[PDB]
Amino acid sequence: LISQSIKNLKGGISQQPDILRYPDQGSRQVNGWSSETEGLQKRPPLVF
Amino acid sequence: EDIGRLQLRRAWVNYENSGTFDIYVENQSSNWKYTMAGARLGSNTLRAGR
Repeated sequence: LISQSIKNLKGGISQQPDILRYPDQGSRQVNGWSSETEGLQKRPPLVF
Repeated sequence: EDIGRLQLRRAWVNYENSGTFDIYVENQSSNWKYTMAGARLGSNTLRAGR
């Protein structure tokens, strides 16, 4: 029984197929803000 | 590596020629304080005034 942790989430799309791609790379990501210390965040809003 | 539960026990701090820091160990609800003073009994450093 194995396990592993993906430490960061930076980041973004990787349209390369999933047996090739790195960890930290999601398959889609909308309105995300992969910062340095904090990972995924919402992008800050549009004031008017 | 954060996979299994690391049951922690008795961390230790070594120190050069000074002292009297305390130490505050703070769990969720415990709050133990490990106060410390200068030298051990019978040491040549521990004096009745120095």
